[PDB]
Amino acid sequence: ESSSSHSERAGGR
Amino acid sequence: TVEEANALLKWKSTFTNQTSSSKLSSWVNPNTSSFCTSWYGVACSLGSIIRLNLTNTGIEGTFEDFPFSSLPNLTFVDLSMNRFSGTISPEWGRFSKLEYFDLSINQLVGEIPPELGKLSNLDTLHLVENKLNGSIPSEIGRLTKVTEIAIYDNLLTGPIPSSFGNLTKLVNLYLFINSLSGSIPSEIGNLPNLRELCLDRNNLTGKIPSSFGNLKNVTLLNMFENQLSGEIPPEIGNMTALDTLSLHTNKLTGPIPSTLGNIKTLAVLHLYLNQLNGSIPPELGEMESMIDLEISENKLTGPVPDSFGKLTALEWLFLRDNQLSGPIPPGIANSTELTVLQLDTNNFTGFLPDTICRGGKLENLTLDDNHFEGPVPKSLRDCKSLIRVRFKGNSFSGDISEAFGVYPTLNFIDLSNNNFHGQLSANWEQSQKLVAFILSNNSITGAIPPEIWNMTQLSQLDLSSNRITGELPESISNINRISKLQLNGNRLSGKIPSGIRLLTNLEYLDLSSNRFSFEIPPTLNNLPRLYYMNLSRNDLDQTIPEGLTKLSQLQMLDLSYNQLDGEISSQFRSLQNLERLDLSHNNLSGQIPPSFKDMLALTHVDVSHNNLQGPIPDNAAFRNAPPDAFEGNKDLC
Amino acid sequence: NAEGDALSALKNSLADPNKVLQSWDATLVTPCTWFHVTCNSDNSVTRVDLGNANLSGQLVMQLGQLPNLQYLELYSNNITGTIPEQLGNLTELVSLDLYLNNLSGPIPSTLGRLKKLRFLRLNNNSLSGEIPRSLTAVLTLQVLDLSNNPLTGDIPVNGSFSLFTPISFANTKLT
Ligand SMILES: *[C@@H]1O[C@H](CO[C@@H]2O[C@@H](C)[C@@H](O)[C@@H](O)[C@@H]2O)[C@@H](O[C@@H]2O[C@H](CO)[C@@H](O)[C@H](O)[C@H]2NC(C)=O)[C@H](O[C@@H]2O[C@@H](C)[C@@H](O)[C@@H](O)[C@@H]2O)[C@H]1NC(C)=O
Ligand SMILES: *[C@@H]1O[C@H](CO)[C@@H](O[C@@H]2O[C@H](CO)[C@@H](O[C@@H]3O[C@H](CO)[C@@H](O)[C@H](O)[C@@H]3O)[C@H](O)[C@H]2NC(C)=O)[C@H](O)[C@H]1NC(C)=O
Ligand SMILES: *[C@@H]1O[C@H](CO[C@@H]2O[C@@H](C)[C@@H](O)[C@@H](O)[C@@H]2O)[C@@H](O[C@@H]2O[C@H](CO)[C@@H](O)[C@H](O)[C@H]2NC(C)=O)[C@H](O)[C@H]1NC(C)=O
Ligand SMILES: *[C@@H]1O[C@H](CO)[C@@H](O[C@@H]2O[C@H](CO)[C@@H](O)[C@H](O)[C@H]2NC(C)=O)[C@H](O)[C@H]1NC(C)=O
Ligand SMILES: *[C@@H]1O[C@H](CO)[C@@H](O[C@@H]2O[C@H](CO)[C@@H](O)[C@H](O)[C@H]2NC(C)=O)[C@H](O)[C@H]1NC(C)=O
Ligand SMILES: *[C@@H]1O[C@H](CO)[C@@H](O[C@@H]2O[C@H](CO)[C@@H](O)[C@H](O)[C@H]2NC(C)=O)[C@H](O)[C@H]1NC(C)=O
Ligand SMILES: *[C@@H]1O[C@H](CO)[C@@H](O[C@@H]2O[C@H](CO)[C@@H](O)[C@H](O)[C@H]2NC(C)=O)[C@H](O)[C@H]1NC(C)=O
Ligand SMILES: *[C@@H]1O[C@H](CO)[C@@H](O)[C@H](O)[C@H]1NC(C)=O
Ligand SMILES: *[C@@H]1O[C@H](CO)[C@@H](O)[C@H](O)[C@H]1NC(C)=O
Ligand SMILES: *[C@@H]1O[C@H](CO)[C@@H](O)[C@H](O)[C@H]1NC(C)=O
Repeated sequence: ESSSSHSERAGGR
Repeated sequence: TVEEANALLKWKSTFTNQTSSSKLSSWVNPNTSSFCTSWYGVACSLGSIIRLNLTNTGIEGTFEDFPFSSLPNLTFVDLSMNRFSGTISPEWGRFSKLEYFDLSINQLVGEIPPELGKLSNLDTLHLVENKLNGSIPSEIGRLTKVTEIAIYDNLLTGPIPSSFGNLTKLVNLYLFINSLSGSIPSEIGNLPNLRELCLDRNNLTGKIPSSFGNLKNVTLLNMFENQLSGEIPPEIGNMTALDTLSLHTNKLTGPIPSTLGNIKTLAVLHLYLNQLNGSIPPELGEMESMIDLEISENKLTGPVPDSFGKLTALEWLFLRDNQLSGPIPPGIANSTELTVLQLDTNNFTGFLPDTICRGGKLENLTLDDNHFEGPVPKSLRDCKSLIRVRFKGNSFSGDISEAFGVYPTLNFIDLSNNNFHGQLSANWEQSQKLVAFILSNNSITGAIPPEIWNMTQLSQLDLSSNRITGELPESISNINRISKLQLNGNRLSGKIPSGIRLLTNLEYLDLSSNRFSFEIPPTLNNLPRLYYMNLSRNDLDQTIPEGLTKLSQLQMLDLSYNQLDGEISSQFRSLQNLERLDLSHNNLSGQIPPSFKDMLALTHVDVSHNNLQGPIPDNAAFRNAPPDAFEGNKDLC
Repeated sequence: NAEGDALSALKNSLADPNKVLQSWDATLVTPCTWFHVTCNSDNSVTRVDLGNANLSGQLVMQLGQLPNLQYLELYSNNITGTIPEQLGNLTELVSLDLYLNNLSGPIPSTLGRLKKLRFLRLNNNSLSGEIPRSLTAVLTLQVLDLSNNPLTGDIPVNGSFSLFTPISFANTKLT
């Protein structure tokens, strides 16, 4: 299969 | 056909743990009168098999007895989502007409043979979600007709072959979950048709090739979670088709390139978790399409440019954990689609802008550990869409009941370490989804609104270090979902309500430094999760109830600075997990029960300033006790 | 962060009918604002108070990613599975309370690296095996309890276990 990679959002307080 | 079918039938014989319900039951007759029409997963041309589609067939075996010599005309091979184990034979490169090669999601190990490079007609190569180790052969660069190469989720090592520049037709390069090393080949920047480059989650060192400015067709550049270093090349701005740029979790240094403004299509920029320094370029306000802007966890300095007001479609602005300073420009919250505004761990000053929740869609606002001052803007009071609010560690001012409105979707709020005055409004009860109300170290006066207890969903309540007056009602039982109750350091008076008995999920109780005045509830014997209880600096005026010893799970229990009298019940020996005990500054009489020698968990004791007598029992805690732990008693031997 | 992702691994391997782990929001920088989790001034997790939470599931080897974790309270639940030897990576450590569960398998010999350990209670479980010699080298173990468990072998008094009472080894089928 194939798919892109998703840059996951940064953290948070 | 007959030679092909019989060879496939021989390969099928290799398969292990195969059930009679398998789809390969159709492989019975080797004659073309059933091979090319009724055999599952095969399709022919001019009577010869050109197509082998066995995705998700549950086959378990190896490619060791695969009929390489018997299947010349194979052009489509998809053997993904099966239980094939072993290596990728160099014979795979013998399929001259092969165009599609998919061995993804398997149990393959070993290296990728360079013979795959002589698959001149190959268009797509899928070797995904396997455990192939080694370096990518330089000979892969021979696949001039390839358009997509996906080898991610593997154990690949070594550098990316610089011969990949020869893959001019490549549009999609997916190699992310791997251990590729060394610098990125500059030739990669010269792929004309490349659209998606995903080199993230690797061990890539070195600078980002300045040649990347030539990729005018690339829309996605994922290279996060690497060891990239140097500065972001300013030629990246020439990547005018870029939609999503992610270099987060790297070792990049230097300032943000001002040339990022030229990319008018950029909607997602993730630069966080790096070492970029300097000031934010005012040209970042010109990134018209920007939706998700994240530059957190860096060493940026200086003020935020007022040009950020031109970001009319911004939704996430992540600037937290930096060294920015100065006032907040009103243009930061100009966006009506802003939903998350994270600014904690910074050196900002001044007031909040009145545009704070202009669009009425702000969800998460974060301002911890800064030097903000002044009141809360009227736009924030009426902003009903708040979810997480964090004002901690500032110098905010104003009447707490006049500052905040109602928030039906509020979940977490922390206004600690500020200068809010006034009494608590009963509006907080309408925040029926609130689970953490934390307002410690402020100047709030008055009493606790009775409606606060009708907030059944509260799990943590912290009003400590304030000037709250009044007494806790027996309605305190209404919040039984609570586990942290911090009401210490206040002017709460009256007796401690017996309704604390029914808060069974309670873990941490702090009622100390208050004016509670009557005896401890003798009904407090049903807190199976309480490991902390501080009741110090109060006016409780009778003997310690025996029901306290029935809470097995205490670790710390402070009853100091009180008017407690009577004898220390020997049943405290039941507290097998007790580590700390402070009964100082009381009028307790009698002898310290010698059964305290059997409390092995106890480490710290303080019995000073009391009216006890007799020799102390011998345990680890009493031995290491300093002379202060026995001061002001009557006849302690 | 690292500690928060580690605790997030636990959150996904446990069934939570009582919504106890609800506050465990993975998208936060640290898990220090979560309930039942307490941190020190460095924002390192030092306590996990999950006793009597009706949590069913299996333990997770990511539990060894909490260097400063001092108190681990998973007692009184329906947790199944084995004890992952990776909890020996908890350099600073005081209390392991896993009693009153349905755990099985042996007792990992890696717990002998937790030289700061004071209290270890694993009673009322389905544990089987023999007590490692390594547990005698901690020298700080004060309270020990392996009752109501089908172990085998003799009670190892190697020095440290000399101070303990047969109540610690009752109903153990040791000798
Ligand atoms: C790539 O990995 C091959 C497989 O090694 C094992 O694969 C899994 C089954 C898993 O157990 C993993 O942990 C193992 O590492 C290596 O081939 C194997 O090597 C071992 C000895 O290390 C040998 O006993 C096996 O017979 C052999 N099998 C096969 C099919 O070749 C590869 O060879 C290694 O590479 C050498 C340069 C050297 O590092 C040596 O350790 C191995 O022979 C691995 N290739 C690499 C690492 O380049
Ligand atoms: C702003 O508010 C908070 C900041 O933490 C975020 O809300 C939380 O988002 C997480 C991740 O989506 C939610 O967890 C998810 O829940 C679903 C089930 O509903 C589950 O399938 C996922 O695996 C994950 O557990 C969490 O529920 C949610 N909490 C609340 C109360 O909102 C929110 O994402 C932030 N919004 C942003 C970043 O814009
Ligand atoms: C705290 O709430 C209780 C009851 O909870 C709510 O009661 C209604 C107002 C309604 O919102 C329900 O969905 C909730 O369960 C209040 O006590 C009740 O008040 C109503 C008045 O409408 C009265 O008819 C009932 O007899 C009262 N008692 C009970 C047991 O229902 C109470 O007044 C609230 N406290 C404060 C300070 O507002
Ligand atoms: C299937 O494979 C056979 C064997 O290679 C092909 O037969 C050859 O076809 C080429 C031209 O395509 C001829 O030059 C050879 O002389 C043929 N050899 C034999 C032994 O017949 C056949 O053409 C292939 N069929 C398809 C549809 O690709
Ligand atoms: C190979 O087989 C797979 C499944 O056996 C086919 O995948 C299907 O493709 C169609 C059209 O793209 C989709 O509508 C289905 O949802 C797919 N099913 C899946 C993914 O399970 C695939 O098309 C086949 N390929 C060839 C060339 O025959
Ligand atoms: C913040 O608010 C608006 C952005 O919507 C800007 O003010 C004007 O908004 C209208 C919207 O119809 C535009 O047509 C104008 O061009 C905007 N003014 C200018 C001078 O461009 C405002 O400039 C934004 N930025 C701030 C206040 O710093
Ligand atoms: C319970 O809370 C009180 C405060 O209400 C704590 O008292 C502190 O004791 C230390 C030790 O000398 C002093 O340095 C602090 O100044 C005291 N605080 C105040 C506000 O006076 C007490 O330590 C707490 N008990 C436990 C077990 O945590
Ligand atoms: C982008 O790809 C198209 C494909 O037809 C090509 O024509 C065009 O020249 C390319 N432009 C670049 C190099 O960005
Ligand atoms: C790429 O950006 C640089 C700015 O650093 C600029 O000088 C150059 O002209 C750009 N490339 C082209 C082809 O214009
Ligand atoms: C808040 O806490 C700080 C230090 O924690 C201390 O100055 C005092 O207790 C409080 N200060 C103010 C201004 O509320």
